Amino acid sequence: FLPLVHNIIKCMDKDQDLNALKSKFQEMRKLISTMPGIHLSPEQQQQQLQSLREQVRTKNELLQKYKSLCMFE
Amino acid sequence: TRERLLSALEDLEVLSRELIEMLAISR
Amino acid sequence: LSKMSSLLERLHAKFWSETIKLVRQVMEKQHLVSCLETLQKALKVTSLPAMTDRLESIARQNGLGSHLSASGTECYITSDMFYVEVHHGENPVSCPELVQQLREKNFDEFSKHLKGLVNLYNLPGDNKLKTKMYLALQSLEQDLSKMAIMYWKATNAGPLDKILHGSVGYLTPRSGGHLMNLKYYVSPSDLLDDIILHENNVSRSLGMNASVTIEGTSAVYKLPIAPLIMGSHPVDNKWTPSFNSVDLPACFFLKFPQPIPVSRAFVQKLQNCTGIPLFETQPTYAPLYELITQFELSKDPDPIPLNHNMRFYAALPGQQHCYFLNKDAPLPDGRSLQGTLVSKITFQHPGRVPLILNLIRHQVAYNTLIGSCVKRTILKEDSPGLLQFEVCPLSESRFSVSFQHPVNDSLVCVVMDVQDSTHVSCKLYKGLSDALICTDDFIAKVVQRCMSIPVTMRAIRRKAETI
Repeated sequence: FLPLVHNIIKCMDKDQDLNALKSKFQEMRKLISTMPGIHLSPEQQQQQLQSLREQVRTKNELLQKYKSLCMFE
Repeated sequence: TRERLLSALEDLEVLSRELIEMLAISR
Repeated sequence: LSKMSSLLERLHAKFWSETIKLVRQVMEKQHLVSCLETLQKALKVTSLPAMTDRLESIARQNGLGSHLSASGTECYITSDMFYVEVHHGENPVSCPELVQQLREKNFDEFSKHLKGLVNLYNLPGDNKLKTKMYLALQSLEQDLSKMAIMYWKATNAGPLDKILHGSVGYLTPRSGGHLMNLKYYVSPSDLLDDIILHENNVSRSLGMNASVTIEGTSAVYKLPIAPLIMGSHPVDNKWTPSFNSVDLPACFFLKFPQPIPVSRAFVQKLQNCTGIPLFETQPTYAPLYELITQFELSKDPDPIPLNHNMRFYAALPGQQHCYFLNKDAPLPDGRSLQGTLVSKITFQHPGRVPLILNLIRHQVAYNTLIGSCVKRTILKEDSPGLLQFEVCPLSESRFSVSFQHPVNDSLVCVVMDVQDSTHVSCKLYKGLSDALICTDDFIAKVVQRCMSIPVTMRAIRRKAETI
């Protein structure tokens, strides 16, 4: 972050508690980033999402093909 | 993405502290 | 070759949540030690206050008297570079010449033009020539614009025969993001829009152009300090008689990019218009064409070695070919070709120089166009074609090309002299018993307009051959 380093340099070479505010902002940003939910890397997550989308499409197509061909008596 | 974010935050804090120390020892 | 100093040993050798007491208890104490503040262009985008602070920092470091009310705006401490977008000489100017190129997000014309003019307008003068003579030369550099407009009005046919070739007139305004320039190169057979399609005159920025400058150290020649001659002249232009003239410590030293080889006659003729010749040093009288071809083709040349060794093999319209250069060959003229391998362009005041520069410019352009055929083609042992020719520069601007004409069982030479600036002489000498493989003045003028050795080779191999 550019603003954190700027506030740190200001509080260091001005002659307030910019370091505490910078640490608090960094902790809040880390918490917001971890708030997403995806613990593992997003690569395998996207791979599994694509696989699930393909499976859902295949299941929908199979259900449509099964419910379409209804000519028995 | 918790471990990587925490490591990035720690590295950024260390870099900011080093930069502040350099600015205080130079100027 | 490792990364053990990022998160493994960097945080462990920094000598948390309650250990930030280093702002008031340990504070009892930009070039190569503190790179954090110096890297403002990397931490934040180039904005108005960022550049204004960087300028102030550079002025405080290198030494330059300049200040303002606060941070957010900063001028340029110079003769007339003081201009704030969006009084000790000239007034505050807000022309578009220094507002167009640097309108919103430009970052090129901010540390080169200023530093350039500072280094140029710097000398041992103390309040006598650093400012006075600088402003005098800047104000005197305005008759050329009037002369440019007069030439544009007079030459109301096309901006091809008078602006670039023939004589001067392809000038532009010298202010802010654009310095003084001229039509040094006159390559007419380049990649055009397929005599360029333009609405008005070009500012010598769209593409490639030379860079003319005005500086000097000991060329304090008599010149005006203000523009007087501004009326429309009779036909083309008129001189500006000075002397209201003092020893202005300045000159018109341009920036000659490449050491173009010229003739001794041209330098001798120009050595009587602006004092001394265009160079005061040991003349490198080495093979002119040999070094000139390499200097010209050095732009496109890559780091791979060429090792031509006076070999001018090149391509052809539909095959390969070859050629020579006759470099380092003393002709019947006696001494070898005079070389002008120098970069000194220290000129003098604009006196009787209406054609002192255009002649040498056309000479150098013809010399370059001669060796144009050999730029990046490297193909030897070509059994087919190989239209080998040797340009024999016996006389100044006098070339010759030999070709295996089917008319006779030998080569066929042709005197190629640059009579005009773009209309060169392309006569030829046939044999007492030889077929009419020699074309007429039509193909001669076509080759003159082309001005390319490979073009002439292809024409001989296709049009003049007829076999």
